[PDB]
Amino acid sequence: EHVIIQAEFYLNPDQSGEFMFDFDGDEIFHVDMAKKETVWRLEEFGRFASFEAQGALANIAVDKANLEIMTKRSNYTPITNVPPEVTVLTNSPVELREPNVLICFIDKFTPPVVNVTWLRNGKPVTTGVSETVFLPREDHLFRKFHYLPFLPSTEDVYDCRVEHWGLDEPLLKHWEF
Amino acid sequence: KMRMATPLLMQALPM
Amino acid sequence: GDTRPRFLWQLKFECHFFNGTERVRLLERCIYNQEESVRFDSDVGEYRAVTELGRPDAEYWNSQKDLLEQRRAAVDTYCRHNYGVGESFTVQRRVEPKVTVYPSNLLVCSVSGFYPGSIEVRWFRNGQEEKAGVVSTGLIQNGDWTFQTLVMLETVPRSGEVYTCQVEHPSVTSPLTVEWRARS
Repeated sequence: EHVIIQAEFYLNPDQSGEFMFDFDGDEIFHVDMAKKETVWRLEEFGRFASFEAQGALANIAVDKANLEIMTKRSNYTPITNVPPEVTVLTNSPVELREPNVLICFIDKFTPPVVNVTWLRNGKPVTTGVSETVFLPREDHLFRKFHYLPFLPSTEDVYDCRVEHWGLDEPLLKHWEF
Repeated sequence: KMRMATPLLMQALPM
Repeated sequence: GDTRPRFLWQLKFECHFFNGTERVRLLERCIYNQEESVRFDSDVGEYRAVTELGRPDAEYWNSQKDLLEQRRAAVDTYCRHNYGVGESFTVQRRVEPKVTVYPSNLLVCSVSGFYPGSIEVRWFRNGQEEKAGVVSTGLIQNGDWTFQTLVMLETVPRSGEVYTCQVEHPSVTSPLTVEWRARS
């Protein structure tokens, strides 16, 4: 058995929409709304396939119209916050001086908004870090990965901080060799 | 009222 | 500090595949907040309310004959189509595991970087499969189209013992093996 999901969403007030394709839990691609272009999860994919991004903008426009209709029909019933489980791990087992990747895995949450910050030695990293969009789940919650390449060393320590409206206080998640 | 969004298609690149 | 109310609408087209593209089932799901409200199941060929909130949409959408027909066609026009467009880098994807052994009282077998996720991992002490005492991490998606897993074996080893983690995965014909003996 395989499963290909076309998953779209729109969230208010944030005014964020998303459009992506899922294969067995992995993102094939999504459409960047700002840049109005298709981003493949692995650049390789783009060698075999193409997808008219403009298609997604029209779907999002409809999804948005529907959300407003539905918001009213529900009598302005808001979503209940469901806070994420956060876990930190690596691509491979880690040996000093061999380039690895830290992964911050954020799971089982809603709505699809989170502030995620990586910290090397207590200071915020924003260079080389990357992330996926919000990934779908059977229970209609979301999940998400943030990545940080690094060179393992005893000198260095790491934390992944995750903010979500369903958490009393930020989750700090530590990792060190 | 509510409208139906469209199932969208990926396409094969000429290889 | 942002406590403003949030309102969420989700639309999911699920294409389910059995035996290549032999049996295809389309499942369009509408979810408000966390509650799926209405769906179209290809097995049915019509929209059905999942909850009261979805009733107006099913009734109304069911009355649009041209669009309903288009949805019934979707198993062929949409699912089978995308299946083909993308099948050569998804279904056919194979990426071989990487195996490492090491103590954590407890032996760990790290198996990482592999795809797809269906894998077989088994321990042996001096040539006999060990099954009692084996605990595992389960399967783990890295979100980058690779999986990983840890299979632990609980034991106290007399020296001169040769434990062996063996791994089987569709990417490689011969089972991967890694040996590990303790020192005096």
